[PDB]
Order: sequence, then structure tokens, then C-alpha cells
Amino acid sequence: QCVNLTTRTQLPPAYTNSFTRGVYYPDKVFRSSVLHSTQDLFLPFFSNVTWFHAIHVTKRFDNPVLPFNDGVYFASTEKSNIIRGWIFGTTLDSKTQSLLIVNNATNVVIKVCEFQFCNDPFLGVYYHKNNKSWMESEFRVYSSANNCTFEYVSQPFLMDLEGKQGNFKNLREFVFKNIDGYFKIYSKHTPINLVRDLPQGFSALEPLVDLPIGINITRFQTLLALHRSYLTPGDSSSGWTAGAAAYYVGYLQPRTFLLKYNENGTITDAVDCALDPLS
Amino acid sequence: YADSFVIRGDEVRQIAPGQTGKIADYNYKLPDDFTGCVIAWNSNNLDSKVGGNYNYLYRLFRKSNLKPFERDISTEIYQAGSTPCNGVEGFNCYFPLQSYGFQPTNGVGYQPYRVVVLSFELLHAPATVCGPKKSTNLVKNKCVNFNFNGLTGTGVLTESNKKFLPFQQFGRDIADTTDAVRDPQTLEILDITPCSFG
Amino acid sequence: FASVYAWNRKRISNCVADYSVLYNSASFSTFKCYGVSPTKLNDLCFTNV
Ligand SMILES: *[C@@H]1O[C@H](CO)[C@@H](O[C@@H]2O[C@H](CO)[C@@H](O)[C@H](O)[C@H]2NC(C)=O)[C@H](O)[C@H]1NC(C)=O
Ligand SMILES: CCCCC/C=C\C/C=C\CCCCCCCC(=O)O
Ligand SMILES: *[C@@H]1O[C@H](CO)[C@@H](O)[C@H](O)[C@H]1NC(C)=O
Ligand SMILES: *[C@@H]1O[C@H](CO)[C@@H](O)[C@H](O)[C@H]1NC(C)=O
Ligand SMILES: *[C@@H]1O[C@H](CO)[C@@H](O)[C@H](O)[C@H]1NC(C)=O
Ligand SMILES: *[C@@H]1O[C@H](CO)[C@@H](O)[C@H](O)[C@H]1NC(C)=O
Ligand SMILES: *[C@@H]1O[C@H](CO)[C@@H](O)[C@H](O)[C@H]1NC(C)=O
Ligand SMILES: *[C@@H]1O[C@H](CO)[C@@H](O)[C@H](O)[C@H]1NC(C)=O
Ligand SMILES: *[C@@H]1O[C@H](CO)[C@@H](O)[C@H](O)[C@H]1NC(C)=O
Repeated sequence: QCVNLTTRTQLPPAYTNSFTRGVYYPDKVFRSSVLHSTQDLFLPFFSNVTWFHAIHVTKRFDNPVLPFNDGVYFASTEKSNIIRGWIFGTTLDSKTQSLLIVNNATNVVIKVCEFQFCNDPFLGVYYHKNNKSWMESEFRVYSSANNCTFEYVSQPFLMDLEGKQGNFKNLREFVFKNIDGYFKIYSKHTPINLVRDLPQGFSALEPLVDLPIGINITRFQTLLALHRSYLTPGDSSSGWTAGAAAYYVGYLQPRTFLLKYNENGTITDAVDCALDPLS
Repeated sequence: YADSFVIRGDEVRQIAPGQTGKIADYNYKLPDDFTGCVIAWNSNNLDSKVGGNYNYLYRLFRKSNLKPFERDISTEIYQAGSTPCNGVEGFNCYFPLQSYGFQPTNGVGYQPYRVVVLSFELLHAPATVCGPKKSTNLVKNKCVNFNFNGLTGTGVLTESNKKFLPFQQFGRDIADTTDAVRDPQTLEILDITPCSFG
Repeated sequence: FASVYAWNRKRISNCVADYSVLYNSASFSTFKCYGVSPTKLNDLCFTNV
């Protein structure tokens, strides 16, 4: 079960500005009504982030292999749960170990073993009209998984998978770092109402997890979900509809920031001490 | 976390921050900012047979040193010369892993040693291990010596209005002294005020 | 090897000091450097060895 998709149109890349996005709590200490200076791997203010989409009607299923230089800020604007996870590694071809974080329609799965990934890994939801339901059908990521070292599976649930038609209602932001064999993930979810072009504002990402994976990471790739129904004839490689989602990628560098904690202990503003002379 | 393995007797000195050698270069690297202990003991009575014990392996060739706490379990043919090997293991192309030969009549420097490396952090986040120490009751509104999750001090404890996020245990002021703490049994926040004044 | 009372001293010059070749055929029970870090020995260049 591993296909090379087609019926995809050509386009050059798109870029966008990050308006003071991508700040996280740098420790686990409580601070209140203070300005704290901190040096760490941050996403510089007003950075040039890359923009990827997937709207059909034009088809655009972007999931190329991107570098993972020193850490990654990843943002996703969606309404119908299209981005499902990522794969991280160096060669991604079963000669080396790789990490997979994925969200099935029922569990979250984290696995750090030897995968043989495809050229076009994805998941796939099928839509029936006779039966009133969107259901999870395909999981086409890897061929083999031999010498696993780390494994975690969350408690079972069930997502919605239902395709909406409004505007982007959910923003999800992640920061991925990889130091001393620890893969650290910071995360924040926010309710929005938007049409494109990742918004402005300020929200600080809170620590999500530290995985002790101990592997080398230099590249990564995003896992998207597909849509198949009675209107997608194809065979299995041309009969698919994309959906609607967008995601943005930027890279962290070592900077000094000045964070502001209000009286309740929340970071509400920051200054990038190397953006301008004013800062 | 506890990391466990078995090495030769001569290489136990290489399990330390800032060391060189094949174990520290290609197999197991410790960070320079290391916190925790290294424990090692002789196990010649369990890991050696009279014909030899070739179950324990080690990596002998690599293109670059490892990063701290990184693990490489690949078995590609190492090209040491100036020719592609196409994975056939010929001349100037070696198999990366070799085997320890543990016989009970080896010198002490060639006998197997079992190594456990315990790694942890101290006094910043919520902890769950603790020691054998026993707890007491909570005395508020008085000058007491206190020991909260290993953090010692002196002062007056009072009920607080600060509200910590679930991943927080201590609170610090601008002078970086601990002025708030979450009680590890009742999960209530307390303020710590010094005792001398005036 | 020599006796400790009449120890031997040898001059070394004009050669690359790639000590990784000692990994297969040698195992040392004591190795300690003074004035330099073992992790820096591969980047340096040595005088009067
Ligand atoms: C730690 O143990 C203590 C008892 O040793 C628990 O205290 C109980 O808390 C409940 C509140 O739900 C009271 O009704 C009981 O009377 C308490 N017992 C005593 C002896 O005071 C405490 O709940 C334990 N910690 C946790 C997280 O449950
Ligand atoms: C003639 C001898 C070569 C002289 C080279 C001079 C300087 C080179 C510096 C250090 C060489 C150290 C050799 C021991 C390596 C042991 C590695 C280990 O297992 O820890
Ligand atoms: C997919 O395309 C690649 C070339 O880009 C090829 O090597 C591979 O064999 C193809 N696999 C399938 C299933 O078509
Ligand atoms: C981002 O970098 C590319 C590199 O060519 C450039 O074309 C583009 O204008 C840049 N975007 C911004 C907003 O500066
Ligand atoms: C999702 O994938 C994991 C990976 O093994 C699997 O254990 C789980 O059962 C899958 N989900 C369902 C609903 O089976
Ligand atoms: C709905 O019908 C489809 C076939 O069209 C079937 O595959 C699926 O299992 C059914 N699900 C439920 C809940 O009936
Ligand atoms: C990984 O798989 C290969 C081939 O199946 C095997 O030789 C090797 O021992 C495995 N790794 C471990 C750690 O056992
Ligand atoms: C936290 O402060 C905000 C204003 O910054 C305020 O609206 C809110 O009520 C405070 N939270 C409480 C009540 O603790
Ligand atoms: C990480 O993988 C790359 C593959 O391009 C390799 O060159 C590099 O040496 C690896 N990391 C280390 C520390 O060797």
C-alpha cells in the first residue's frame, strides 16, 4: 500500500511574514509582573516563513521534504483536520532510525524505529452518502518498521473528520527542538476566524513533551489527509480531492528576547533585542 | 532515566564528560553539562563463557563522533578507502560492528563490566522520585525551616493568590529567590516571606 | 621496553597524529593529559614532541 500521487498542478513557493509569532515559556518557573531577559532558540520577529496549502478547484497537495536546521516553528490554519503529524529523520529510508508522530482518527502514535517511508505518505478519509459518515480509510506512510526503540500510544478517542465549508477556525502552533537526544515539543491552540495569510497577535506556547529518542534529525515532512468519495473516480492515484488547509514553516535561531509577565503569570509581550537599534 | 550497557574493563574510564576513545566517540557520549551518577561493577561471573561470549558488540568505525545521548544502530558498510563498496564488505570496506570476546581467564582489563548511568534534574520542576525522608504537617504563619521537594529554606508560609500552570512547582521573584511554592500533597500555593525585618 | 631507571626518550616529527588507528589493537588502562583537553587533540598541532 504505497502510491505516487498525480493530478497536481505546478506553482512556485509562497512566503509570508511572522508578526511576532513563536514565543514559548523557557522554563517551568512562575513569574509575575516582571520583565525577564532570556537567550534561547527563538523565531526572529518579522521573519520570512514559507507557506504551503492544498485547495482543489487547481489541486495543491504540498508535503515536500523540508530541512530541520536548528528547530522548527510550525503553524497550521484549518477547519477540517487535514494535517495529522510529521516524520523526522535524516534519510527516511530504513538505513537509519526515524521518528513518526501521527494522529489516527482514534489515537496519537509516537514511534522511533526504522521506517521505509514512501515518496508520498498520507492518510485518507472516505465519504459515503448512503451511510451518513466520513470514515478513516487509508494509512499509507511506511512499508516496514524493523528495530523500534521508543513507542507511545495515547488513550483512544474519535475525531470528527467531517469536511466543513466555512473559514479557517483553528490555529495550532508547535515548536520542535532537538537537543541532547531530547525532542522537545511546545504547543498552543487558538480559535480564529480567518481566510488566509497567518494572522498577527501574540500567544506564548506552553511545554507539551520531551521525548527521549536519541536520534539524528536533519529533515522532516508533513502528513496530510486525503478525501475520497463518489465524486473522485480516478483509480487510486488520480481519484482524490485535497480539502482545505494551510501551514507555515519557519526556523529558529539563538536570540535574546525580553519577555513580559503580567500579574497572573502569563507572557503577554516580548522584545527581540536584535531586530533593530530601537529594540 | 537509567541507561544500561556492558563494556570492557578498560573503557569504564571513558564514561565521563569530555572523554575520547572509541566508546565515547562512536558508542555512548555524555553531555558536558551532565547531572547524575555513573555506576559500574565487574560482571565476569555472568557475561563470560569458557569458549567465549560474542553476544556483546561495539561500533569500531564511524564517519563522525556522536552527539550527547545519541544512539546509532545502523549497520552499513564503512568505506575507509577511496572506492565505493556497494555493501559487499571487501578490501578497505569494513563491517562497522565488532564483538567483545569475554572469557573467564581474561585480564581484569578485558573482563566485562556492567554500567548504569542515572540522569535527572534537580529543583526546578515537579518531581516524583524523592528519597526516604518523611513528611510532617504544614505550619503556617510562623517562622520555620522548610524542605519542599528537596528545596530547603527558612521563612514564614502564608496562603497565596498566585495560580500556577500545571507544569510549574516553584515561583521566583526579580532577585531570583523562591517566593512561592506548590505544596506537593495538598496542591495549594503558598507564599514564602523572610523572617528578619526592621 | 626500557628499564625505568634508564627510560627511553624518542623524538617525533613530521607526521599526522591520527590516533584512531590505535582503536583496534590497543587498550589502555590509564590515559590522562595535562594542559590540554582530550577532545581538542584532533584540532591542534604540536611542537617539540
Ligand atoms: C496524600 O495522602 C493524604 C493522606 O495521607 C490524602 O489526604 C486526604 O485527602 C482527602 C481529600 O480528598 C481527605 O478527605 C482525607 O481526609 C485526607 N486524608 C488525610 C489522612 O488527611 C491525600 O489526598 C493524598 N494525596 C492525593 C493526591 O490524593
Ligand atoms: C609517536 C606517538 C604519536 C605522538 C602524537 C603526539 C600528540 C598526539 C596527542 C595525543 C595522542 C594520544 C594517543 C593515545 C590515544 C588513546 C585514545 C583513548 O583510548 O583514549
Ligand atoms: C515513485 O516514484 C519514484 C521516482 O520518483 C520511483 O523511484 C518509485 O519506484 C515510484 N514508486 C511507485 C509506487 O510508483
Ligand atoms: C523571502 O525570501 C525570498 C528569497 O528569494 C524572497 O524572494 C522574498 O521576497 C522574501 N520575502 C519577504 C517577505 O521578504
Ligand atoms: C492507529 O495506528 C496505531 C499504530 O500501531 C494502531 O495501534 C491503532 O490501532 C490505529 N488506530 C486504530 C483505530 O486502530
Ligand atoms: C457505512 O457504510 C460503508 C459502506 O458504504 C461501510 O464500509 C462502513 O463500515 C459503514 N459504517 C457504519 C457505521 O455503518
Ligand atoms: C535490526 O534488524 C537487523 C536485520 O533484521 C538485525 O540484524 C539487527 O540485529 C536488528 N537490530 C537489533 C538492535 O537487534
Ligand atoms: C488575569 O488578568 C486579566 C487581565 O490581564 C484579568 O482579566 C483576569 O480576571 C485575571 N485573572 C484572574 C481573575 O485571576
Ligand atoms: C546527521 O546526519 C547527517 C546526514 O547528512 C550526517 O552528515 C551527520 O554527521 C549526522 N550527525 C552527526 C553528529 O554526525
